[PDB]
Amino acid sequence: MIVFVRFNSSHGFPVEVDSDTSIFQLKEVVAKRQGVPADQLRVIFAGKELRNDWTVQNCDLDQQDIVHIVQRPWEMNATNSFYVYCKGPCQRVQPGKLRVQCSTCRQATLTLTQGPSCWDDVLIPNRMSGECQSPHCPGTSAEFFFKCGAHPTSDKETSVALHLIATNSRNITCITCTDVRSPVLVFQCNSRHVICLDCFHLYCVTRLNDRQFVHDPQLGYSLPCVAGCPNSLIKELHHFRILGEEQYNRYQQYGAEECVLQMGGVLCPRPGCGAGLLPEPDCRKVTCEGGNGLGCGFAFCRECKEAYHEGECVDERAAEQARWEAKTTKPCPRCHVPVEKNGGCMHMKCPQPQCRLEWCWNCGCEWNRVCMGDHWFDV
Amino acid sequence: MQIFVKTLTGKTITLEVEPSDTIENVKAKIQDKEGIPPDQQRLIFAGKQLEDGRTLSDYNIQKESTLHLVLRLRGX
Ligand SMILES: [Cl-]
Ligand SMILES: [Zn+2]
Ligand SMILES: [Zn+2]
Ligand SMILES: [Zn+2]
Ligand SMILES: [Zn+2]
Ligand SMILES: [Zn+2]
Ligand SMILES: [Zn+2]
Ligand SMILES: [Zn+2]
Ligand SMILES: [Zn+2]
Repeated sequence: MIVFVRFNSSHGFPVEVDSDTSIFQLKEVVAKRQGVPADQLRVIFAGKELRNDWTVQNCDLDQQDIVHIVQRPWEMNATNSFYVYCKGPCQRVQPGKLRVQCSTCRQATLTLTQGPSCWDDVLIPNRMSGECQSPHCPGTSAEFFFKCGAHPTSDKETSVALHLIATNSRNITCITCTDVRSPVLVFQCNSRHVICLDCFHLYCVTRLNDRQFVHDPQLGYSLPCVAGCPNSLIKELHHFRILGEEQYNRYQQYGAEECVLQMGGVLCPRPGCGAGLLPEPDCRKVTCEGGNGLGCGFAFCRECKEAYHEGECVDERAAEQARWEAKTTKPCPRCHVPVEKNGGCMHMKCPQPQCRLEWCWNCGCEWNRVCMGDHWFDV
Repeated sequence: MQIFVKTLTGKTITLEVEPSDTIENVKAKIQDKEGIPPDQQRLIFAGKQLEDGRTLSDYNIQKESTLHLVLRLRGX
């Protein structure tokens, strides 16, 4: 029996197995074909991970079916609202530090009118107002940037905030594996479905091999919620850097390829070329002209893609559990008078005239640069 | 900062750039290296066509990130 395997490619290759071949044995076949260790392989068939004790027949794997193989090796402490993608030395998703500077002088002199209460305040530029404490500077707006907090960082050594990743504080089970892991990726679907980073890798890699990522011209190439929820495409596309450099570059390559096509061009059909060509609205002749790159330099029919001629050619239950949201007061740390918290900003100001303590809602300490940096606002 | 520009052909162009540099400036920096007029050039980042008036910060393109180069051909 021939089953088709996709292993980091949309190009499936055939594999010979029998009805009684176990998934442990299927993994051994693929391991031998790619020169890879079998223990590091995960078998994904139509969304579900196939376990080692099941046989080909049990998994309803008929003649000429597509399986995926994804290689995967098996007050006191800080609270982190922000996660970043550190490109080095970390080369991974790490908790980060939120920072401010003036839009004008680009210095840490801009004192805010009020603090951020959500991601929109720190992600949309010039949404927050303040006053630059430097004398000769008419700085009215703030500029927020992020830094990896795992090591000591340089001024210009910034990192993209991965606003989806949150530390799993409420111990929410993952939509796919139903386990409690941290951090998690939280989707922007109405149910705010939560997926652990391992399941997320499996979802992206298999979807990439299937060419089942979505193209939106105003966004690019992305994926919605695992559950398929409408209006849930990942907006900040650096989230895919979680997949590691090799998968990310492949995602970027497939995305550019989908972009070309969505624009009506073509990809050069010659072996090993594939140049992104944009012929004029009314053209049947397309020339892969490069001389350097995109040098081929083939002339083909936009239709048949041969040399230019003249004539014609999820579990409902698991999803219910995996939701971000599915007691109102805290006392001031000095006067012990309870204060109701309005919005997401962590900077509390006691309204007690004898007190007026500025404190962190989260930590219950007086307001400082560490609390601003680690968690100015809650998630 | 350094950025890369890759054709789907496999050609990699090395550019020296700033996050404030527009796509128009980036297209100009490609012409200064490869002699490709910017009206022929079309840049893509993460599957999104980059517009001339926007900057590198606006698409969040980082130090050592790659853009895809695709070409409008006439005459185509
Ligand atoms: Cl669950
Ligand atoms: Zn780091
Ligand atoms: Zn200023
Ligand atoms: Zn999971
Ligand atoms: Zn969802
Ligand atoms: Zn070609
Ligand atoms: Zn034809
Ligand atoms: Zn108080
Ligand atoms: Zn705090």
